[PDB]
Formats: sequence, structure tokens, C-alpha cells
Amino acid sequence: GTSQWLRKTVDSAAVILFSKTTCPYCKKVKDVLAEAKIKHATIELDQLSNGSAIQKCLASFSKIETVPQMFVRGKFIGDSQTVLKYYSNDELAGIVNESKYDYDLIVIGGGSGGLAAGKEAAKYGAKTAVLDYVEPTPIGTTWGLGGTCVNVGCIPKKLMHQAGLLSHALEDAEHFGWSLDRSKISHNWSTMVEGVQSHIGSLNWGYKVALRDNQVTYLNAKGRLISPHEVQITDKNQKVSTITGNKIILATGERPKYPEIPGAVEYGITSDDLFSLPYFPGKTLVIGASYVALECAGFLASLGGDVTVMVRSILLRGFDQQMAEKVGDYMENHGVKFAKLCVPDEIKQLKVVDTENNKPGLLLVKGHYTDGKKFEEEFETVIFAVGREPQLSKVLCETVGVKLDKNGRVVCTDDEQTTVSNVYAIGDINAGKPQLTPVAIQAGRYLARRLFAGATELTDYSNVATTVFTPLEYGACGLSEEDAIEKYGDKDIEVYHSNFKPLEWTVAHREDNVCYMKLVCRKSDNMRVLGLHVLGPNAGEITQGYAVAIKMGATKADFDRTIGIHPTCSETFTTLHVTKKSGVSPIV
Amino acid sequence: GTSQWLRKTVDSAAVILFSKTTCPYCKKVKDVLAEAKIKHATIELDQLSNGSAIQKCLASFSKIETVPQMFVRGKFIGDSQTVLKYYSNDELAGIVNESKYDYDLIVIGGGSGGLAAGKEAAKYGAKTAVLDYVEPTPIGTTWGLGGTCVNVGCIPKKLMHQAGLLSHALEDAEHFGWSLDRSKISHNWSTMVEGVQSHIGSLNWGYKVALRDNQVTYLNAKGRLISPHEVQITDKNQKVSTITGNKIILATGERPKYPEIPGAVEYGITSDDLFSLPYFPGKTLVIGASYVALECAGFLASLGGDVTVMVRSILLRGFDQQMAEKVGDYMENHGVKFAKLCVPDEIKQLKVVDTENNKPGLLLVKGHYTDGKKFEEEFETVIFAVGREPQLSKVLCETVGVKLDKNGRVVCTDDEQTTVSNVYAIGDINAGKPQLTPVAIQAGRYLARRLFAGATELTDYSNVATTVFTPLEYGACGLSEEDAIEKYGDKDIEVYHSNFKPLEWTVAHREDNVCYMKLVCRKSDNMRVLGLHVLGPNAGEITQGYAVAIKMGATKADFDRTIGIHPTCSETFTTLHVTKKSGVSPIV
Ligand SMILES: Cc1cc2nc3c(=O)[nH]c(=O)nc-3n(C[C@H](O)[C@H](O)[C@H](O)COP(=O)(O)OP(=O)(O)OC[C@H]3O[C@@H](n4cnc5c(N)ncnc54)[C@H](O)[C@@H]3O)c2cc1C
Ligand SMILES: Cc1cc2nc3c(=O)[nH]c(=O)nc-3n(C[C@H](O)[C@H](O)[C@H](O)COP(=O)(O)OP(=O)(O)OC[C@H]3O[C@@H](n4cnc5c(N)ncnc54)[C@H](O)[C@@H]3O)c2cc1C
Ligand SMILES: c1cc(CNCc2ccc3c(c2)OCO3)ccn1
Ligand SMILES: c1cc(CNCc2ccc3c(c2)OCO3)ccn1
Ligand SMILES: c1cc(CNCc2ccc3c(c2)OCO3)ccn1
Repeated sequence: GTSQWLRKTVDSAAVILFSKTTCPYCKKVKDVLAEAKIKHATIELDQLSNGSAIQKCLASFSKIETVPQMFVRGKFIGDSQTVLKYYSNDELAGIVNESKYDYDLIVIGGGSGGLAAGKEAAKYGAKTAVLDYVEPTPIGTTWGLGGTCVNVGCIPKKLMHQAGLLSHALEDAEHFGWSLDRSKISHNWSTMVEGVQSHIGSLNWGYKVALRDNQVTYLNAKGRLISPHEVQITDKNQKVSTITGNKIILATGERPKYPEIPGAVEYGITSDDLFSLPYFPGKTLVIGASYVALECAGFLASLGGDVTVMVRSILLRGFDQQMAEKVGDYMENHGVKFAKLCVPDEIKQLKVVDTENNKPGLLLVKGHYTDGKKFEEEFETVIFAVGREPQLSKVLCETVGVKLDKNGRVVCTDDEQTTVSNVYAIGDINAGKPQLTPVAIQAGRYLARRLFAGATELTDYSNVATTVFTPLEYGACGLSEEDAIEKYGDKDIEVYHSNFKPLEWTVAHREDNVCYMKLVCRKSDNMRVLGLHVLGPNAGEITQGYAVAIKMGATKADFDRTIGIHPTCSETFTTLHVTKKSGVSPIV
Repeated sequence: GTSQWLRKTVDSAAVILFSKTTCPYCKKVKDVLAEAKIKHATIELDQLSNGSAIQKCLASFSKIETVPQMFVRGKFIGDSQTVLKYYSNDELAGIVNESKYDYDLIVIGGGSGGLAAGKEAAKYGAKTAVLDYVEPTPIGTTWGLGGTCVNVGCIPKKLMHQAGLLSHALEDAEHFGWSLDRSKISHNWSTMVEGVQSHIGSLNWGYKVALRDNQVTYLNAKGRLISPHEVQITDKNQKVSTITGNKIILATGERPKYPEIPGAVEYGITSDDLFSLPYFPGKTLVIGASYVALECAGFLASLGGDVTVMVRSILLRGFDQQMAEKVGDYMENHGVKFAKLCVPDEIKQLKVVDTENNKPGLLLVKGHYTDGKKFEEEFETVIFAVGREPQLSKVLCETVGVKLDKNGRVVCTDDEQTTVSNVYAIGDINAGKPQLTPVAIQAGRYLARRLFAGATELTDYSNVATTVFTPLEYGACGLSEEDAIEKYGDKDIEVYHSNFKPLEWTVAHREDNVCYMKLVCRKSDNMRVLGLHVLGPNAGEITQGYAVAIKMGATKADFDRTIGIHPTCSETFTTLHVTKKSGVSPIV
């Protein structure tokens, strides 16, 4: 038990010192390693519950039972007198650098998960390389280090959402006494994009500086795993070579899907292209109904665009469907048009994109509704948001033996291990896990600590909160109402709900009964909160704190006994009382 | 035991029915009471864990042990056959309205707590009167029903705060691509005040309508308790009379203090006057350093005023002083001037307020610093925010026997009972309680339920979260750092902290390292979170949800295992790791 932990910790740590906080001989060894700039993990046996047993068990490796004991890649190096000997004789540097492989860790993929994993491992003395390459889009778009979120995801999407929110702030300012005239103000797309791209560039740079300062080797090259320990790399000059590593972390993420119809790849774009587009999209069709489709259609409409969303079946498949419909009704009331139960058949080119004068082209989109009627309309831009997929055939040779599921994602144990013992996977390509940046960062940092510092904590993937940044934001944590009922039966489920109006909306003359919130609870388990849902401004700020309480097992009684902060939107969660079964109206 | 709960419930309830959910005779009585428009409390005995025991003790009042049983004001009325006898003989209405007093409940004070208590009591058949009178300010300001929060507190203050925040929204919108020129835009005070006062008017009216629809008698008259059950009321016509009630709730609140110096009452104003002031204050001096003083100085500066705050000793006494200093440094950098370690001696009038042309007057303020030097400067408006106090001599006859503390607040047990067994106190006049609107409302609602519906739940006054709506907002829940160190010792306290920058501030070129958060934790109790603090935008929305987790005993490990929502300010709480003891910098 203890002994199986110790063997696993010793075998995979790069450099590790066993010690106690008081021990002055340990302090002498720590001082030598600091002076020679040798990074290492440290385990202070006196701070651990079973430190006595661990100490006895070290002798199975070193034949000694005292501290300090220093190990390098599974080999006992010595006590303090022996380490000082190697230092004094100029032998320590070569001992700590001796390895069967080029690297202790190779990370394939330089995004949210891979960067976090690599930097954390480097802190404990693991010799680390991170590989990142960005395959250009069909029209040639490419970007720098940091992955999907940084370059073509959460960061530019929320900045453009903020640009759209400011249009309503300009409107609201008149009612609060400011002299501006909202009608004579317009928006400049390219000025926005320049500011967004300047911030993204500061993040690209900041990650390169962070890897340099952690002594991580950064290769801007494409990686391919050809055997358990061998990674083939291809250069920007197409030079091919092979590097070896003890542990491998696959963190290569996903890219957007295109439907298989004429004209889609040639004349449409995806979110990969949208966030650096040199011209305003103009009259735009968004095909799809994911959070990506709706977030992009939302800010384009707030920025003055003529926008249509073409919806195959429902909005936000997989989210609470009452909330999804409230999200769509708000967008439709504020300018977004919807072509419901409709699918595209072909895109035709009427005008080529005008790169010189910085203007879009023109397209004809033909499609059909599910009853067979025809759709035909002209747009300047067509954005496909119909899902994302990994392409692990470009990353992972089939003979390595890494098992994939029917969607092409990696099948992992609860500690991220693949079917190949030294190979792990994190982030969007880990099958069945929520596909979010904070999850990938947590999994990558926690994994690096288990590999190289003897940690045991696992990543907890349950009840992870989300926020959809539509024009009215939607935050959630836990089960949808229909999933709770499916799992426990309608008679065991109580739903408390209420409309509400932000105080900021009163003087602004905004809508009375559009914002909404509900708690979905289990009667037979002391009214446990199974899911929390809120539609309103700053919904992500509102939701985050409640995710700690749900993690801890909060009940309806816990919300009732906590006092609200006034005046806020979030305080409405502390006084809920109208149930859905009562039939009483939730309006204010 | 169970029996002394039953006695108190029966003696105090106005009209109460003991029932079971599966009982068709109970349903016949319920339907008769509903048709007769008779409101009542209901105790469904089959949903209480010891409903069997309660059934037995009912016989001690009624000599029967079956269900249903009706009681009115402590007297057993009858089973199903007897109640239906009274109904068809036209005797029921006379029986349910028989009482020793004019009212089951008299509430003195129509504010946050009083209105909540009165409406909740009326839902259980208690015959309720609510008295409210607003004594005018020295310059004659008055307002309508709803209390300090509604008319001259949280509601107008947060709306003028929002008006000030929108100025930075105007500035930010240029960097996000909008074509306005912030430098050519001005603010109109009187347009703001009209919008703010129109919302307050809709609240005044809403409360009058709510009372009518709950059958609550509203008297706009000044009340005075002269004996345990007798309340003397004075008319708008100065007509005096007496009414009697069984239970009394004191809920009369506080009003601003003035310093005892020449000119203060005559020529200064307070927050009571500010929110309906017909003219812009102009160059303004705010005297004091409480949350009221700083919130007012803050939005006046954001609206373009020339604003000075005179501080006697420190900012935000009783709040975490590291956070108070960060709050004040932000306002000093954004244009509020501070006269530190200073106190006023007299206000001299130079120019009378011009009611005609809607202009302030002009004043000369004389004061001195603690080192002896002198202060002398002219201002158009002087606002005093040097605390608030009750005036219970105006409310309570000394002979009634209600004990007050040395500050003039009412001394209560943990169920709000005074030293006079039928008189209770709630809200700001209850000694030692946090003086907050949601606290008053919960105290009032919970008390009404104990008096008239047999409830037992008490109000929990511990760890109530707060937010100060300064230009950069400050949210808190639990102990300050210095209070935790004093209570437990420096060696048992660990503080995790970090600066942060909102994503929205990047493209707007706002400051890198002014927003800040920390967790104050107890080492020897599994790193329990004792206090949470955050300085940043939307701080009330950020803080609220964590108050539920802190109520449930959150530890640092609970915050670490919960995953963040990205991109948000609040997510920075889920990955804190820099300790104060380590000396590592908290900057980004
Ligand atoms: C439009 C959009 C908006 C989003 N908004 C949010 C949001 O608000 N909040 C949120 O939590 N999540 C959001 N997400 C999800 C978030 O972007 C992902 O969950 C996260 O970025 C995935 O991290 P990752 O490390 O798994 O992969 P990635 O971040 O995609 O990084 C993988 C990297 O590896 C590179 N790579 C691939 N193959 C190779 C190879 N063979 N060799 C070398 N390098 C390779 C890729 O080019 C890429 O740079 C959004 C996603 C999108 C598309
Ligand atoms: C400037 C300011 C800002 C504030 N901001 C906030 C905030 O953001 N959040 C928050 O939670 N709290 C805030 N507060 C505090 C909040 O307003 C109070 O805690 C709350 O109003 C207390 O309610 P109450 O029922 O005890 O008294 P009140 O709301 O003051 O109501 C008592 C009422 O009784 C009346 N009355 C008095 N004597 C008599 C009598 N003899 N007969 C009849 N009627 C009488 C009074 O005139 C008044 O109408 C703020 C306070 C101020 C001054
Ligand atoms: C598909 C794609 C490739 C090209 N990837 C290597 C590469 C090419 C260009 C680069 C780069 C890396 O860094 C900067 O520019 C090879 C084989 N199959
Ligand atoms: C698995 C492992 C064990 C031994 N304790 C592990 C441990 C816990 C916390 C740690 C650590 C190591 O290094 C840094 O923090 C016993 C049974 N099963
Ligand atoms: C006209 C004006 C008002 C405003 N307050 C009147 C008033 C004046 C003095 C009072 C009072 C009430 O109770 C005790 O003394 C209400 C209704 N009608």
C-alpha cells in the first residue's frame, strides 16, 4: 500500500529528495542543489501521516533508513556525505543529467493542457519538451503559441462579446443622464480586431517567455508518436527527426468540422478564421446551434450585423432545454433571425473576396426544411459551427497500441493513463470529459505532480460549472431538469424558480420578466441541489461561487439559511420559494 | 418537550388548523375556510417526524385526538362537524374575528424589516397593522413608504453608482471600436435624479398595493408604545388616539448624525437629502469615512464633480484595513482628494441656496489636523456621513420596561424578544446585529412564522456577506485578516492571495495590478476558510455564491477541487497558491 506508492514515486521522479523540516543535514543537501541550480521534488516525511512507515520502506531501495536520501530517475544517489562528495569533485551535474531518454517528458500540443502540464513538470526537475504546430485553415489562417482558447476561442470570443455589450451600455447611458446620442454612433470592426489581436500577441509572447524561464524546450514542429517512447518531429523546413522521452502527454485538442456539401470548404469559414478576419463579415449566415454558433451570432448582431442562424433541430443540444429556449427567444427579440428545422445543401460563389479593398464576397446558400420546402438566400459570409473533432491519425501511429473510442478520442483511466503505460492524454481529446479550458489546465497540472512529485490527488470531473456568453448570459452547474427527472423520476424532483430584473435595468427601461433562475432538487435526499441555472447579466460571475457549495453537497436549506447581498442579481438564489408543482407564477 | 412547543403555537396563532394530507374531512374544512375568505396556518401532522406525539397532546386542549382540529387565538373551535355547523348558521365569521385586541400584530415602522414581517404574518390569518412616518430632515426632505433602503439608501445609491460606472463604459467603448468621443460628452444631474426618483415612486406604490392585497391596515402615522399592548398614534392632522395589539414589532430604523459644531445642521446635508437634491452638488466636501461616505464621494467624482473627503483617522473602520487602503488608493488615483487625519470646526455660510435658478450656495469650512495645523477651504455642498443612530425615546415610553443598551439599541434574545414578553425588535435597532437590508427581511419573515404558524427556525446572523459599492467594488464574507490573527494567533493563520486583471480591462488599457483577492484560513482546522475578500468589478455578484460554501464550512481544499469558469474574475479563487508567509509576489 504505502510500499506500492513509494516504488511508483521513486521510479518516475526525475530528481527527488526525501527529507524532514528540522533535519540540518537535509538543509545542507538542499543548499547544494539550489546553488548548482538543480531543480527537484522534495517530500518532507514529518509532514505526512505515515512518514514512519515510508522511512522504513526507503531501505528496500537504498539499504539505509535515515534522511536525507536523494534519487535520480529511480536510482539512489546517496546521503549528504555522498552528495557533497560528488559536488566537491564536480561529478554531480553529470549524475543528475544521466538518462536513458532525451527527455523525462514530451508534451505533444502546446495549448491549455499541454502548456500547463509542461511548466508544472519542469518545476520538479523533469527535463521537458513541448511541441506545438498549428495546421493552417483552408484559407490559410494560422496563429501562435497557446492553443484554441488563447487564439481562436474563449479569449477573442469574450472580448468581442464585451464589444457587443458596450452597445447596450451606450443606450443605457442616456437614461442615466449622459448627453451622448446612441443613434449617431457606429462600430469599426477592424479597430476591434486590431485590439483583440494585440492582446492575443501578448499572450503568445508571454507563453514563450514562461517556457524559457522554466527551462522547457519549445519546438515549433509537428509531433507523431511512432512507438511508446519515440516521437517523430517535422520542422518548418520539413526536416524529419526522432526524439525520445520517458513519459508522453498527448494534448493536441480539436479543430472545426465542415459538412460534406459543395462549396463549404471553398467559400465558407469557421470560428478559426473569424477572430482575425480583416473585413467585417457583413450579412452573415451561421450554420449550427452549438454554444459557438450562438455566441458568434450574438455579438455580430450587437455590432450591427444582419445575422441568421440555421438550426437543424434544437438549440444547445445537451443543455437544459427550457434554458436554451429562453436564450434563443432573447436573441430573436434583439435582432437575430432563425431558420428553424433547416439544413444546407450547397454554397455557390457570386463574388470573390476583395482582399485589396478589404471587403467580403457574396454567396448563394440553398437548403431545405424538414418538411421538404426549399431555402434559398444570399449572404456575404457563411460561418460553419457544426462541431469539432480530433484528428489523432495525424498524431498517433496505429501500431503504438493507444486505444480510441468510436469518435476518435482517447480512452483513459481516471488518472489520465492510456492503454500504453507511459502515455497519458489530457484536454479535449480525453474521451467523455468536459471540454473546457479550466478542466484541461487542472488535469495537466495534477498529472505532472503525480508523475514527478509523488502526489496522489486526482482531477474531479463532476459538476463542473459552465457559462454560455450569449447576449443574455447563461450559467449552469449540475444536472438539467430533464436529466434529473430521467434519473430519479418526476415525483422525487422539486424545482424552485423565479424571474428577476437587474436593478441596473430599471432606469434603463429594459425588460421586466426575461431574466430567470431555478434550483433543481432531490426530495428524498434532504432536498439536495442537483442543478443550478441562471439567465442574466454576469451569469458566470454569479454561478462560480455556488459551484463550491454544490461540490460540498449543498441542499435547499443551505441556500435558505445563507443571507443575500443587496442589491445584486445573485441574491435571488437565497430567497427562492415558488415551486413548479405549485403552478404559482414565477413572475415578479 | 413536544408539548411545550404545541402550547406556544396554539396560544400565539391567530387561526390554525391541524390536518393530514390524506384526510377528506380536513379537505372539507379547508374548502369552507377558503370560501369564507378565512386565512389560516396549517400544520400537516403526517409530514412531521413526531406528528404522532403532537396528535396526543392536542387532546390536552380539545379532549379529542383525531384530525382536523381548528383553533382561534388559543381556543379550540371544533372538529369537522362543528366548524360546518357554525358556517351554515352564519356564526363562523364572528368566532374567527373575536379578539381581546384590535390587532394580532402591530408593526411600528414601514421599512425593510417591518413590511416583510407584516406581510408574512398576514398570510397566516393574523390581523395586522403597519405604521410608518418619515420625520423630515432639517431642510424639510421627506419621502414615501418603504424605509431607508428603498428611498435614501441601497436603491438610489446603487443606481447613481451605475451612472458613474457608465462613464468608464463610454471611455472603454472607443478601444473596442465604437466611434464616440468621450471628451465631448457631459452629464445632467437632474435627468438622473428624475429617473431615480421615478423608480423609487414605483416602489412606494408597489408596497401600498402589496399591503392592500394582504388585508394589512396601513396607517401613515407616528407610533409610540405606551404600555405592553397599547400604541398611541398621531395623525397627519395631529389627531391622537390609541390602538391595541397582541404582539408588537419595533422596526423603526435609524437616521444620520450631525457633528455638534456651528453651522452643521443649518448649512450641511446628509445622504437623506442627496438622493433627491434638485441641483448638482458642485464642488463637494464629504465629512466622514464610512461606507456611505466613500460610496457617495465615489459616484460624485465619476459624474464629474470636484470632491474631497475629510478623514478623522482611518477608512472603513471595522473592515479589513489592507482592503480599505486598496479601496481608498483606487479612488485617490481616479480623482477623489483626501484630507487625512482632519476634523471640522465650523461651517460658515457665504451664499444661500438658490431655489429659483436651481443652484447650490457657497460655504466656508474651517477645521484642523491632529498635528495642530489648520484647514480652510470653500465648498458648494458639505455632506455629513459620520454615522447613524436610533431615537427610541420618540418611540418607546420609559415606563414600558424595554431594555436598551448604551448606544440606544434594543437588547434582544436570539429570537428577537425584548425584555417585555410580547414585544420584539428587528432590523437596525436590534443591538449587536449586522445592519443590512436582507438581514432585516429574513429576521422579520422568520419571526412572523414563529409567532403565527408554529415555525421554529431562527435567523442566523453569522458570516453575513457584504459589498461596498465604491468605484472599484469590495466584497467580503467572514473575518478580516487582523481579526483572525487576533482570535487564533499569527502562527495558526495562512493567507492565500493574488492580484488579477479582468479580461475586459485588457483591450481598454486599464491597470494591471489593482484588483486583488485573498482567503484567510485556519491551519489547525483543515485550512478552514475564515474570511474571503475581493476588490474588483461586480464584487457583489462574485462574493454571493461563496457565502453558501462558507456557511457550510468550506476549506481551502474545497476551493481547490472545484473547477473554474473561464473567462471570469471569480475563477481566480479556484487556483490560489501564493501564501503571504512565503513572501512571493502576488502580481500577475
Ligand atoms: C470558439 C470557441 C470558444 C470557446 N470558449 C470557451 C470558453 O469561454 N470557456 C472554456 O472553458 N472553454 C472554451 N472553449 C473550449 C476550449 O478552447 C478548449 O476546451 C481547450 O482550448 C482545449 O484545450 P486542449 O489543451 O485540449 O487543446 P488546444 O487548446 O486546442 O491545444 C492543442 C494544440 O496542439 C496543437 N497540435 C495539434 N496536433 C499537433 C501535433 N501533431 N503536433 C504538435 N502540435 C499539435 C494544436 O494546433 C493546438 O495548438 C472554446 C472553444 C472554442 C472553439
Ligand atoms: C446611504 C445608505 C446606503 C445603504 N446601502 C445598503 C446596501 O447597499 N445594502 C444593504 O444591505 N443595506 C444598505 N443600507 C442599510 C439599510 O438601508 C438598512 O439596514 C435597512 O433599511 C434597515 O431596515 P429597518 O427596517 O431596520 O429600518 P428602515 O428601513 O430605516 O425603516 C424604518 C422605518 O420606520 C419609520 N419610523 C421611525 N420611527 C417611527 C415611528 N415612531 N412611527 C412610525 N414609523 C416610524 C422610519 O421613518 C422608516 O421609514 C444602507 C443605508 C444607508 C443609509
Ligand atoms: C502535414 C503537415 C506538415 C507540416 N508541419 C511541420 C511544420 C510546417 C510548417 C511550419 C512549422 C512546422 O512550424 C512553422 O511553420 C508535415 C506533414 N504533414
Ligand atoms: C497511495 C499513496 C499513499 C502514500 N501517501 C501519498 C501522498 C499524499 C500526499 C502527498 C504526497 C504523497 O506527496 C506530496 O503530497 C498511501 C496509499 N495510497
Ligand atoms: C398628506 C401628506 C402626507 C405626508 N405625511 C403627513 C404627515 C405629517 C405629520 C405627521 C404624520 C403624517 O403622521 C404624524 O405626524 C401623507 C398624507 N397626506
